[PDB]
Amino acid sequence: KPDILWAPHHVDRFVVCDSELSLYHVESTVNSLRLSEDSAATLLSINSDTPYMKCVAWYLNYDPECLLAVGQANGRVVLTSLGQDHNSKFKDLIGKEFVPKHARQCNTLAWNPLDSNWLAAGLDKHRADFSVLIWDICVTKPLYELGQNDACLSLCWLPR
Amino acid sequence: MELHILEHRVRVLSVARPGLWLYTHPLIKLLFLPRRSRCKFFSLTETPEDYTLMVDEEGFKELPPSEFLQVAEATWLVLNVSSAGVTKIARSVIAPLAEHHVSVLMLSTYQTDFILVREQDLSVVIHTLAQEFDIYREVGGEPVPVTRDDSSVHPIQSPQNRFCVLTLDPETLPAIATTLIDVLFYSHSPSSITFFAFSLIEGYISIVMDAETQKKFPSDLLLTSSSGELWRMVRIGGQPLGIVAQIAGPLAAADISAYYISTFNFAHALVPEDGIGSVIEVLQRRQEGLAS
Amino acid sequence: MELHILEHRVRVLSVARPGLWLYTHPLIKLLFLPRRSRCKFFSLTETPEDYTLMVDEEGFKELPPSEFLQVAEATWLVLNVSSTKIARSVIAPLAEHHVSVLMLSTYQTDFILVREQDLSVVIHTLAQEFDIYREVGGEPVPVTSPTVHPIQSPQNRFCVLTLDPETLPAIATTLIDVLFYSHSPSSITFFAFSLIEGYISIVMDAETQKKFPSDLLLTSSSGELWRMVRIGGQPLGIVAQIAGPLAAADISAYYISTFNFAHALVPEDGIGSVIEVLQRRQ
Repeated sequence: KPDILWAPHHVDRFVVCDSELSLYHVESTVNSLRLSEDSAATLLSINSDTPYMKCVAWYLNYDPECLLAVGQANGRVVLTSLGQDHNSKFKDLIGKEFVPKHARQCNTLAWNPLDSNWLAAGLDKHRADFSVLIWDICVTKPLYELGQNDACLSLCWLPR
Repeated sequence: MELHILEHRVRVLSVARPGLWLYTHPLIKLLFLPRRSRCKFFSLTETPEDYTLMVDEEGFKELPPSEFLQVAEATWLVLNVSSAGVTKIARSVIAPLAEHHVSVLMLSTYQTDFILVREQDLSVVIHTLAQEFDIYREVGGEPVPVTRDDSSVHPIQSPQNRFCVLTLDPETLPAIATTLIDVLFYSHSPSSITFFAFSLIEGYISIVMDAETQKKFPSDLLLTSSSGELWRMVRIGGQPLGIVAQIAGPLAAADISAYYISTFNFAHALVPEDGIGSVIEVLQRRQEGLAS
Repeated sequence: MELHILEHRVRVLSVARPGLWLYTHPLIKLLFLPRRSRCKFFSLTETPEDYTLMVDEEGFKELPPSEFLQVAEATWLVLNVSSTKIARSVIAPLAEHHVSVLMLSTYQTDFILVREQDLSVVIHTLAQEFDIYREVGGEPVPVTSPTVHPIQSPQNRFCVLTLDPETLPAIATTLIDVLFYSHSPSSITFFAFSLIEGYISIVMDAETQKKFPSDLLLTSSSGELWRMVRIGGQPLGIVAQIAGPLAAADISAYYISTFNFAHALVPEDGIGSVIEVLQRRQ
């Protein structure tokens, strides 16, 4: 089912996640789609190059433009970026994909809010595979990895 | 380190080769049409000799009794073990149960590894490995612990083709059903053998098909390991019904991730294709002396 | 106006509703997999009395003739008119010389199925108003009872359809459900399937339609549905009774014949006259 997302430091930019990814801007033309009797929505970009998606998440470092992590039903995670996406001090992050050493559905993804270079992925069950993997954005090898012959259904980071 | 006795009270039966077409109405229901049947345990595999059908009691009623189908003697139960590789499970289960001989079939899967015992053995089994990992039978969201309060051959036929073990997305099976149905029972008119295995277990799919038969299906819609590593099998024979014990125990003394499958007559096995000169010769040396 | 005599020799069979699980093997083969079977003419219709199987000689070879099957002794022949002028030009002249005609419409063309031995008498009559041909080996060489079955009127709705033969599998499972699983003074079961020379025409009711995807299936662009008229009968001059005294009003018609009955659809707005058509007694 489609969800919604607010960009971590943006004040008026939300992203609609559906069969196709969409980015909107809350238009404040009250004195000058329709949101309410004080604002409407404007579109700035769109992308549908990730068919059969499962879950989405937002990057938070400060501004590699606007990164977005999506998880396919095969088990791979692909980082995608919408917007201007020009003049970035770190612009090679786009396009990578972390393949597990098997094929299973991906349930949840999350970021550690202390250092922005840790991404956590959960996958369905298998006979001889690590269920949870912690990657490193800066691929054939996860940094750490936990679990064996079990399934992860939800993740979160303790901010302590 | 825990053992769970589940409640899917399975029932085995053998479908003869010529007259499958009687049992075509029910099977299509079970495989691709979930919401029309209550049964939640189904796994079938095909061999040149015959057809083997695993199903629980709910699905049993649908199958009509013909003269093409001998069924079973006893209502097999199901066990499962969890935290531990395939070698660990085999060494700690299959041979200790062989120490005093109540035989057992093992059905594997891309998700777990099931064990199917017989009803009369539920005292002897719990009496044997009660000196081991945690044991608690599951009834409900939380299992109900079981307390022990008081209780006192032939050579290897080795087909030389390549297999591929792979899963499927349940929200995708309709897009494949037609191509899959043609394989199962429509296109059925020494160095190679034929093998198909289907298994729907509590919402998970594991199937085993030859590499040649794999080319028919689409590419990105399947689900397989990420390097393309096939397998190769070692078929053993037997009487018209254990066989798996003397296929597992001798090759239990290693670090090889065996993948077992069982039928009525045959009792299979699988190994990673990269190295076979180990498996081939180990059982040959473990045949001499052991035999006589 | 030309009049061709196509090649297929057709057999008509009718299987009972209770024991259809025996015959599910050949039917899926004939329907869904083209390359497996060698056929060009196959039509199946669902009625509460029984099922109806119209197949060819090749298709007939794939039937295990158990004691749930009935078969007529004769072998029909297919015709066409390909050059509202059907009932008053072919069917109406037919009854005079005491022949029998079954009819099987279709989304793409129409069809007539004369009998097997009545081959000399059929081209005897119609020849006056139309030159006759005969498709021989791909090249058409041009050479030369008084029992009024009372009327029913199902309250249902209906919709004609077509779908391209590429994207049949995407529907396959759902349709497999409908014909064999989801079946166990109105609301009558009706489903008709036609696979003719590589064309697919099917008739289904509105409620059932809300299951398939609303894009793939192809039909009219205003959703004009059809009502129905149904007449009973003994045989196997029966399709004529509803056809003859209907032509007088000169309205549209979608005849679908069956083993023992005779059906004929009519567009939605306009039943209030076609019902009245036979309300002039006979």
